[PDB]
Amino acid sequence: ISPIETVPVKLKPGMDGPKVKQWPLTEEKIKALVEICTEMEKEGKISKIGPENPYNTPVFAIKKKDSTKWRKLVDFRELNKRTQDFWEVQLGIPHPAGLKKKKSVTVLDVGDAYFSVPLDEDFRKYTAFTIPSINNETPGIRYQYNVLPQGWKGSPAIFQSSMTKILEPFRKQNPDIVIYQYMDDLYVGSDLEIGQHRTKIEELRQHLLRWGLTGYELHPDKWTVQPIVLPEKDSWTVNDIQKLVGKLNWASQIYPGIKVRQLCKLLRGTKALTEVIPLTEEAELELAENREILKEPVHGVYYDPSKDLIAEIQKQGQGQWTYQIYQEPFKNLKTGKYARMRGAHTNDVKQLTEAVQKITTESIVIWGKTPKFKLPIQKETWETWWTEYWQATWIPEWEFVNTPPLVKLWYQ
Amino acid sequence: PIETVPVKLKPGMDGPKVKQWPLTEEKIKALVEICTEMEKEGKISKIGPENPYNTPVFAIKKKDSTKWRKLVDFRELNKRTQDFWEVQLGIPHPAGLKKKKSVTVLDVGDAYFSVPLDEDFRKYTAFTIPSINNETPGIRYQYNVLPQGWKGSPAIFQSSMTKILEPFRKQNPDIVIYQYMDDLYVGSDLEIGQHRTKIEELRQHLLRWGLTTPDKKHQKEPPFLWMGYELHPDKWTVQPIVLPEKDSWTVNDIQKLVGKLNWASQIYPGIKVRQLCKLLRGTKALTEVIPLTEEAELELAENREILKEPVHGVYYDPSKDLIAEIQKQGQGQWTYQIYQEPFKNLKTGKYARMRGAHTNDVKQLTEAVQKITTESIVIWGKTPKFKLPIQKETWETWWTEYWQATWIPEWEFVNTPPLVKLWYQLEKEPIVGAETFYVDAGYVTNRGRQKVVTLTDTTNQKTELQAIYLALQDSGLEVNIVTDSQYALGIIQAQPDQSESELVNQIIEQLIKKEKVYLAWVPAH
Ligand SMILES: CC(C)=CCN1Cc2cc(Cl)cc3[nH]c(=S)n(c23)C[C@@H]1C
Ligand SMILES: [Mg+2]
Repeated sequence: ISPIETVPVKLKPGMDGPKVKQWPLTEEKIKALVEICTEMEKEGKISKIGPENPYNTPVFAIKKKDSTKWRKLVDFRELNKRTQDFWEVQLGIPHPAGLKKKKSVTVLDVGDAYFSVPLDEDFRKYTAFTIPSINNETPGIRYQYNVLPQGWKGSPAIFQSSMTKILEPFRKQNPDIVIYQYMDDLYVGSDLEIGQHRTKIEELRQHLLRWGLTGYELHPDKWTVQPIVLPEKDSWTVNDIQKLVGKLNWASQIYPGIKVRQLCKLLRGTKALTEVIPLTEEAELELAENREILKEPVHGVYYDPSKDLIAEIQKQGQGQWTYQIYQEPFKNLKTGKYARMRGAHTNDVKQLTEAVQKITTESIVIWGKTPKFKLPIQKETWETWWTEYWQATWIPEWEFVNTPPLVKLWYQ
Repeated sequence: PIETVPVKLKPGMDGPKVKQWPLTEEKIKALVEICTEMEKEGKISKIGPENPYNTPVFAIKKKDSTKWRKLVDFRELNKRTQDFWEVQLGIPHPAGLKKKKSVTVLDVGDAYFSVPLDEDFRKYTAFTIPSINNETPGIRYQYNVLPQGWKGSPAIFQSSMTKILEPFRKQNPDIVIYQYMDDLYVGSDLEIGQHRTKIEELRQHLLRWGLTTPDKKHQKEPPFLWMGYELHPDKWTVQPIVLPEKDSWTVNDIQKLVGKLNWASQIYPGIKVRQLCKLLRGTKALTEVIPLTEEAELELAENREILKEPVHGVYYDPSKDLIAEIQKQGQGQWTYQIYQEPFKNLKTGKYARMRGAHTNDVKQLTEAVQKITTESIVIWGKTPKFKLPIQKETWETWWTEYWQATWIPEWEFVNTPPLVKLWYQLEKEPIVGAETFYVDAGYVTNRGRQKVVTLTDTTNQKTELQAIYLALQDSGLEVNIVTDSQYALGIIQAQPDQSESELVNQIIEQLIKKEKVYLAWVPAH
């Protein structure tokens, strides 16, 4: 089942296809998946498979941003990791350093553009997926792809050409606009006033419809790194000084110029915690210098294209979260804060998902790669609720952890 | 006929080329007969000297009967056959089934041979029946259908059956059909006559493809004793559990008892095994006899009574809400019951999974909510509205102050003692007027006091818990404690109320009696 020419793709040498398990789905999600998958079957996009294909890739149903329409999301993470890399030489795609400096960037889901290109008949088995059934009462509906699948890494590469041809006109007709593709997403940046921006956005849209190609609005310019801050207060107690020392003793691993000497000397003697201790002149100037040193990110942090991007998030409370993106310990490329948005609903999970997504968009816009998150939540919980609030088309690698009580105290 | 499923050998392998064991003339005579039967039936067909592959065959007599059977040793060919999606171990739980007016089980009857085998693969199923006189026949055969005992057979047979049943299913969207092994379960809400007819109709639909089914005179009738269960049209339960009346109990006996006991949990509430599990402490052999303690005896007697009561579960009604109710049965133990109609379950259970060396009821109850959530999604496809013994305020206090993210679906407080609570809460700000203890196994206070105690066999981190403990014991109702052990800080900050370490439990007890406590951390050098 296929037209035109199918570009041969292979898994990396010796690698076999993925055999990932499908996390239990909710009856509503399954139904959404059955409705969606039948139409794709009729349209020849997918086909039912037999028991001679042992592979599997997890699928989910998410909700489109402000639209009563579900979107099948396929967790191709493992497959993508097993998919061959794609060529070298003149690849007009890398990453616009300029995109991060722009005033407004809009994200367009050009994922349906893939549905027009067939997938090499041989690779098709690897894209296998299964719609599950309530209480295992039925075997399960098995499918595979006939066309370039959404979320797979091979898709943008194979459609890359078809894509450039389509974008060359707009690109040369409106060079004051920056468009960068990432998986199913299309980043459209520009410095035009919000008004002309949305106009241009809409205009690119119909321009894509022109060729069969059928939401989020960022402001990368206003992104600002959160610095390490110290409590400035009227009078200091033994306790305050004790905390000030623990904190400063930690940040010193980052910025070594931070000294505590005088402050520590103020902590001599088993005094009562609550006992207020005035700071000696030499101490006041020590704290002050320490403050100046922390006013800026540590010099020398450089992004290395060859290293993993790691993102850590901490629960700070009352809808507040703190994150840091780095590659080597303590060597942060970025740090930030996050506070509850879009609804008098927010619970810990919804917020985390919004945050993870928020941080992921930024990395794509900044480095053009998703990061590896270390989430402060129980796996079972995440796996149960993440889909309910997810809206992105990509899914980053995530791991779960137990946040140190002290690290929290050192952020926000 | 059905569409042939293409089978391949695992990449980089050749078919089985294993020797046939010398056979007894008596058996050879039996094999030649059986094999001819199968060839006339087209199940198999002779091959030429072309085929180098072979698989061992041997004759076996039917259990408590007197006749010959043909068995092929497909182990080797199986190691070389590719993997299939195969049957997942995912089976339906009785509480997921709905009520039906009539259910029947049609015993498929070796439909393996009724299904064809991919032509290209056929050569790999080659076997040989030796000749009676040295230099002679030695008939060579290969399969044309799914070999009984072959790797792909169970999987391919199931896939075939599904296709074959697609139509009958679209035609009658009021009849549930579930396949399991060589059994076809058909259930329906048709008045007995209509059902009986529809079943005969299904049988014919199988006969068209060769699936010879059994007549209503020898079919299996409810209940359906399936996988430790006892399936009925309207109700369900587990196969009756009988508790031994032994005088002497071996570790092996006690172990089996606990297993049978745990099984009952899913339907019989109140089943307890703590006292029984304690009999296992320090056991040196599975054949060792452990006398029972008064508490174990009481527990056994209680479960025995509980089991003498034939409780049963009820099926799911898709039109009504799912309600989950949770209770604290003991420390670490929680019992839940999922019902749709007021206090009469579809399923019940226990939750004792202690995540981590220390915890609190609030954290633990939360984790029970997540297990039930996962289990409910799996069985009924949706999450139940919970009725919990903890008040909103109580949960919100712990939640908003814990470092980890958490979320509880939709629940309602149920004032059913015991109500889960936080026995103590650390101060967010140091206590004025309170004494300050600087621990390190020994403390020193601002007020001059100090004690240096001797700890033996203590671990580095345990010595840290001890000092804190020490400061805790010797102080008044309000205390400020300064420490350098981020570890001890972590634990106590977590507000545990139960632990595996007795030292932690003592500290916890100290923590409960105080009026105000502030624990602080500092690097110490
Ligand atoms: C043993 C198994 C898994 C049976 C599944 N099975 C038979 C069965 C049996 C009774 Cl008594 C009531 C049943 N209610 C429902 S729904 N089923 C069902 C589903 C199918 C028709
Ligand atoms: Mg100390």
